[PDB]
Amino acid sequence: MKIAVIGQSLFGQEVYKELKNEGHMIVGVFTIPDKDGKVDPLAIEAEKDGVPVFKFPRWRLKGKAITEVVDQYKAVGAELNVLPFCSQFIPMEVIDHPKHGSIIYHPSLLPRHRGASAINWTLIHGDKKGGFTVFWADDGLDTGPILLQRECDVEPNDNVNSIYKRFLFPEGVKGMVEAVRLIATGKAPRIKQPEEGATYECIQKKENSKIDWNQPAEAIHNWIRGNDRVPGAWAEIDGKSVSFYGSTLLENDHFSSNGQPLEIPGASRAALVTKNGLVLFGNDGKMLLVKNLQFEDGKMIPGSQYFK
Repeated sequence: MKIAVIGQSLFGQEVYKELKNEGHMIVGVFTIPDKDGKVDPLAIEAEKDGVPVFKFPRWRLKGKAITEVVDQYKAVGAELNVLPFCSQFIPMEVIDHPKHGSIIYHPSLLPRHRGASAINWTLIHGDKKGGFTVFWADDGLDTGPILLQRECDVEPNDNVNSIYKRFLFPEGVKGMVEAVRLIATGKAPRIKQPEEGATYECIQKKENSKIDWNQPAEAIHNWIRGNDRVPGAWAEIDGKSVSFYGSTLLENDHFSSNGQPLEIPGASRAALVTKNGLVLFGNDGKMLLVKNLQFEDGKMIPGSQYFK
């Protein structure tokens, strides 16, 4: 069938490629502008294939849909919109335009974790199960009826990147293809999302990913891994903002106290720079180990080398 892809990133690129190779006519690709030496991966791939590529900075202005962008969208005549990681607000005029409406990939077990940082909050809350949902867009925020869903186990030391790469990305592409297949054969369902279990969490930016040290080590570990790599959990250390990556909870080594004491403002207790990384303490006195640190200038550095 005729499909418009509205999204961005590698995931968008992969969904576009698999849908095209399934035999679907991609009539248009709607993604983000270059910024600015960098073209979005979905834009690159579609352009290679001679598919119309649109780079709208925005779809609406002062709450109202922008007519130019809506008409340009409608010109390609999609019978279905597919939205893999759309970071822009898409007007319901576009959403409802095609024959089959629009479907959206969302990396949580809806109705849990509605909102654009679902993966982060899956880990921040320490969920044991995670996964993705493909759902039909309605006017709400990730509230639309479910087409399909897929589950995976969350690992104790999963960060955003690892759960994404192990399951959410590759199984997500497969799930998007299967969903379009179900729509094409005419048997895709619409399961109204249940009320119970529904949550929303805020979008994770640098501005709101600052570490609260007054928590158990397990909560701090979850916060750090739940923002690793993006946007990066951070705290102040000796004057400057430092991001923490590659966390794991520890057991019983004592501690080995062979490490070098590192004062961290607000921390329950001074940290330890050890040969294996930065040992941090929660308010329960329990430890986590951070592998890497990054400073204001994106300079990444192993935790073990803070002083060295």
